[PDB]
Amino acid sequence: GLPWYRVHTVLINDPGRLIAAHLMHTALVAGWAGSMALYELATFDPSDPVLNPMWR
Amino acid sequence: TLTYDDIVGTGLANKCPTLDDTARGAYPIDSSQTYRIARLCLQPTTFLVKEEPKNKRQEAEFVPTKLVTRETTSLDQIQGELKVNSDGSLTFVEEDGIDFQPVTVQMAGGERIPLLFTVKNL
Ligand code: CLA
Ligand code: CLA
Ligand code: CLA
Ligand code: CLA
Ligand SMILES: CCCCCCCCCCCCCCCC(=O)OC[C@H](CO[C@@H]1O[C@H](CS(=O)(=O)O)[C@@H](O)[C@H](O)[C@H]1O)OC(=O)CCCCCCCCCCCCCCC
Ligand SMILES: CCCCCCCCCCCCCCCC(=O)OC[C@H](COP(=O)(O)OC[C@@H](O)CO)OC(=O)CCCCCCCCCCCCCCC
Ligand SMILES: CC1=C(/C=C/C(C)=C/C=C\C(C)=C\C=C\C=C(C)\C=C\C=C(C)\C=C\C2=C(C)CCCC2(C)C)C(C)(C)CCC1
Repeated sequence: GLPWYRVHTVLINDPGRLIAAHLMHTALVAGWAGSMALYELATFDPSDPVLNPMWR
Repeated sequence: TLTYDDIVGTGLANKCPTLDDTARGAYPIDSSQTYRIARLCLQPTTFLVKEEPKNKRQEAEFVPTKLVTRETTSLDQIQGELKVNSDGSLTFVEEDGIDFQPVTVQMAGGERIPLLFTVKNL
């Protein structure tokens, strides 16, 4: 069969499943953004923009 | 004249009585007469808490907070002697009443600041 590093080429001639795959990727990235924001908000101390800003 | 049923659950019970705009008069003090306050009421509208100074050690400011304990905040039915002093100044000496309320206000960032809002032994 297909080697492991070629598994995704099945989408090359399957525009619908390729769109599906792009949707999933996009979902993962947006989910990441949401979760990163949540974690940062769960750890960020907003109490000192002077000496403790976000970049610190 | 409003009854309990008119007031209950409206929030008005936590409001102090108001006087209309024409009330800019003067109440004479007879320095030979003894006086009392029959009802003193205090209705807070804003609670401010002094932010803890970053370490800059400049002037820390009082910041707004959000009331979370609802309309449970007013001091009322407070009564006491109103003494007339020899220099003609008046001194209120709180004796009794509902002269305290526990209050929790919440700061930016979520920190809750409980306090005993009071005029006890005023
Ligand atoms: C838009 C970005 C993009 C896209 C859509 C593709 C699309 C594809 N490439 Mg890839 N490729 C890309 C960028 C991209 N490539 C880049 C930047 C490189 C340089 C490293 C390569 C190198 C590359 C090679 C060398 C090959 C492909 C091949 C493939 C195809 C099969 C993929 C597969 O089956 O993997 C299956 C993959 C796995 C089962 C696991 C991979 C695990 C990785 C290595 C580690 C974990 C990755 C992690 C989850 C991703 C985080 C996201 C990242 C951006 C930070 C497929 C058409 C293959 C191909 O052409 O097939 C005929 C192939 O031979 N690509
Ligand atoms: C953008 C991400 C992405 C997308 C859209 C696809 C899309 C697809 N993959 Mg690919 N795949 C991916 C990533 C992705 N894959 C990665 C990273 C790997 C390496 C593990 C593989 C390995 C893979 C294989 C081996 C095969 C496919 C195949 C397929 C297709 C059928 C779905 C399937 O079999 O899933 C299989 C893939 C997975 C179930 C992904 C693994 C899940 C990882 C471990 C993360 C799970 C999230 C988890 C809850 C978080 C963990 C947190 C941790 C801190 C504990 C489908 C087109 C199949 C295909 O059609 O081949 C012809 C196929 O056989 N995929
Ligand atoms: C009306 C014209 C039109 C429009 C507006 C789009 C719009 C877009 N195309 Mg599509 N496309 C079109 C015609 C059009 N295409 C045609 C004629 C073809 C040839 C068949 C394709 C083939 C195509 C492919 C192969 C792919 C796209 C993808 C994308 C999207 C990439 C941006 C993205 O995902 O943002 C993120 C998304 C959002 C911020 C949400 C947008 C809200 C959507 C539009 C509402 C969904 C409801 C709607 C009624 C149903 C789908 C609408 C459809 C016309 C796109 C995007 C939605 C890609 C994609 O779908 O990947 C995920 C992709 O892979 N397009
Ligand atoms: C514009 C930015 C961008 C781009 C170009 C891509 C591009 C792509 N993403 Mg990625 N992604 C992005 C942003 C981006 N992503 C973001 C912001 C997120 C949220 C964190 C994700 C999350 C994400 C996930 C979860 C997945 C992808 C996958 C993929 C690939 C799908 C096509 C494939 O089959 O490749 C085949 C794979 C390759 C060609 C290898 C890519 C190697 C990268 C560039 C570096 C790998 C680093 C190292 C070897 C392993 C990681 C370290 C480890 C300790 C964790 C593709 C390369 C999917 C994929 O990789 O499936 C296999 C997949 O699983 N992406
Ligand atoms: C640490 C581990 C814990 C994590 C667990 C969480 C997820 C558990 C579920 C995993 C088990 C999947 C069983 C496979 C189902 C199946 O039938 O496959 C085939 C199905 C179609 O159904 C099928 O389709 C087949 C043909 S075809 O694929 O349509 O061509 C056909 O054989 C069949 O009749 C039909 O039913 O299509 C697929 O190929 C999808 C399988 C890939 C699923 C793995 C992805 C999991 C990651 C998702 C994370 C989301 C991220 C958030 C972003 C929003
Ligand atoms: C965040 C989500 C994370 C989930 C994703 C999981 C990540 C999966 C990573 C897959 C990588 C597996 C590696 C495939 C390894 C393997 O299968 O290779 C053998 C493979 C042969 O494949 P073929 O083309 O012959 O086809 C056979 C098929 O059966 C393959 O499926 O070649 C390749 O895959 C190219 C890479 C070669 C790599 C060679 C390096 C190894 C040599 C020794 C290195 C260490 C010693 C050095 C001493 C100094
Ligand atoms: C479905 C449903 C629901 C739910 C959803 C959810 C529950 C959510 C989500 C999302 C999510 C929550 C998930 C996810 C994401 C994550 C990610 C995607 C991350 C990434 C990772 C990677 C990719 C990276 C790698 C790294 C390593 C790890 C280390 C270092 C190096 C690097 C950087 C490479 C709702 C209500 C909405 C509605 C609709 C439907």
